[PDB]
Amino acid sequence: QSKWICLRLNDAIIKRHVLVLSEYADLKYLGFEKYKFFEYVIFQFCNDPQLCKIIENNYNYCMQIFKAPADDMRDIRHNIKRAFKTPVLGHMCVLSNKPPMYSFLKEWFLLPHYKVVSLKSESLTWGFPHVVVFDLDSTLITEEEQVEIRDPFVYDSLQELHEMGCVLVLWSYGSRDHVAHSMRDVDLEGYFDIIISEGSTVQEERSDIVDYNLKKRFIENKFVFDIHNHRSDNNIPKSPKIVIKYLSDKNVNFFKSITLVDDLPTNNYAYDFYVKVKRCPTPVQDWEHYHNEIIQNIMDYEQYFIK
Amino acid sequence: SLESYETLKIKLALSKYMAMLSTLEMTQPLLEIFRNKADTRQIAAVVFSTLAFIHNRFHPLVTNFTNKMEFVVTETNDTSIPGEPILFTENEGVLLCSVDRPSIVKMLSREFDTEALVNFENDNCNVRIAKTFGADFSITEVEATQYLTLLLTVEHAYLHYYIFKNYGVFEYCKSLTDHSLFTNKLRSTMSTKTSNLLLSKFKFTIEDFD
Repeated sequence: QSKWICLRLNDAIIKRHVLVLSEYADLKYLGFEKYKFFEYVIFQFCNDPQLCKIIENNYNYCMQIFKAPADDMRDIRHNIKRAFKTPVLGHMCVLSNKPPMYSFLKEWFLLPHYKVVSLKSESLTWGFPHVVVFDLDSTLITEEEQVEIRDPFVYDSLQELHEMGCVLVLWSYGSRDHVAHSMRDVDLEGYFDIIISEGSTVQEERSDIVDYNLKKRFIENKFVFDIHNHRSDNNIPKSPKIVIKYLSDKNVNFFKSITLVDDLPTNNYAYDFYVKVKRCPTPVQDWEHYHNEIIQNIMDYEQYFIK
Repeated sequence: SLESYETLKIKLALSKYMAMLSTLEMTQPLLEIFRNKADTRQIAAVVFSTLAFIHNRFHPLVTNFTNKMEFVVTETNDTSIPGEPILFTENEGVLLCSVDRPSIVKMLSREFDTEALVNFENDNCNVRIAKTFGADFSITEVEATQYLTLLLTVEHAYLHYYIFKNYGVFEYCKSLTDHSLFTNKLRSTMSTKTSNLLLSKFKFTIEDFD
C-alpha cells in the first residue's frame, strides 16, 4: 500500500505504453532519445520531498500524484485510466536492470523494452476491443456425454458478439484430444476467435506437432507457465501472461477490458469481471441475465469510469 | 544497450577534458597551433595542462600537483627516438621532459576515413519520416577523433612518468626496455581510479602472416 506518481510524456511519439520505475535516476539507463518511446511512467511516491520538488520544477513532461493503497494490477489501471481520461492503454515495459520489487504485479505481461519499436500493428479489429475468456469444463456445455448449447439463442449470441468488436478466447482446461470431436459435433470455428487447451494443471516450471489426421491449423499449447508462486497450495489460475502472449502473437496489442467466465472463482486473479457459470446438466436457457451482466460490464466505461 | 550508457559516460569524460582546454588560452585548431614555432611555450603549456588533467582524473583523491618542471622541444631524429615522442628526464634535481613536435604533427594527418561499416539507424518512417511529419558550436567528428587520439597518445607518457617517479630511474629504463608491466593490468589500489583509464575500453592485436 503506497502513494504513487506518474509521468505523462508531452509528445506521445509512441503512444499507449507505460513503464514502471525503481529509481528516478533510472532515467540514465534510458539515456538520450529513448524517453520519447513511452507515454506514461509510474513510480512509487518520493520518500524525500526534494525528489518530488525537483519533479515539480521539471517542465519536460506532465505528471500526476495519487494514493493507491489498492496494490492491484486492474485497480491501478483503473486509477490511471481515470487520471488520464483514456479507455485503452499499452503494455508495461521492463529492462535487464530489474524492475522494483513490486512483485505483487508478478502475474502480467512484461515487455522487453527494445521490442517496442519492433512492434507491429494489427488488422484484426478496426477499433479497440473488449475480450472475454471461457472454459469448457462445466462451462456452457450441458454436462452429459453429448452436449447441447444451453440455448441456441446463446449459440447465435456468440456470433452477434462480433457486432460489438469484442474478442472470444476459449481455454479448455479439459483434455486436448476430445475438443476436436466436440467442435465436429457442434462447430463454432465460424463463431469463435481463439482456442487453447490443457490448462488444467500448474506444473514444475523451473530450471531443474499436431493436426496429423485432419488438417487443423492449431498449435502446441506449450507448457510455458511458471510455477509463479513457490508455495503449498492448489490453484491453476488463468494466466494473463499467457493470454496476452497469444494475443500479441495474433498481433492483438491493445484492449479496453477483459472478462472471465468460469466455474472457479479461485483462478480469477483480479480479472476485470467474473461470471461464475451455473452448472447445468440440462438446458437452463437462463442466458438473458448473463447477456445483461456482460452488456453492463461493457457499458461501465461509457461513463468514462468503470466504478 | 547496457553498452550505450558506458559509451555515453566515456564521451562525457572526453568532452569534460576537451572543453576546459578548448576554451582556456585556445587560439587556433591543434594543427594550426602545432604547425609552427608560434609560442612553442604555448604548446608546452598545453601539454603540461593535459598532463595535469591526466593526473587529476587518475589521482583525484588529492588534487594537488607539483607545478614545477621543464619543457624541451626538438626537431631531429638525433633528438628523438622511435616509439616515445615524449621522454622524461631528471638532471641533478632538474625534472624535465622533451618532445619532438614533427613526429606528432605527421601523426595527426591520416584521420581521413569514414565509418560506412556496421548496423545503425533501424531505418524506419517511425525512426525518421514520422517526425518529418508532426513536430559558435562548430565541432566535427574528425576533430574529436584527432583530440581523443592525442589524449590516448599522452596516456602512455603519463603512465611511464608515474612509474618512473614511484620506482626510480632503474625501473624507468627497465620498463622502457619492456612495458610488460603495462601488459593486462587493471589490478591496482583504488586510488588509481583504474576504470578512469582508457586502457580499459578497447583492445587490439596483430597477426603475423606469411
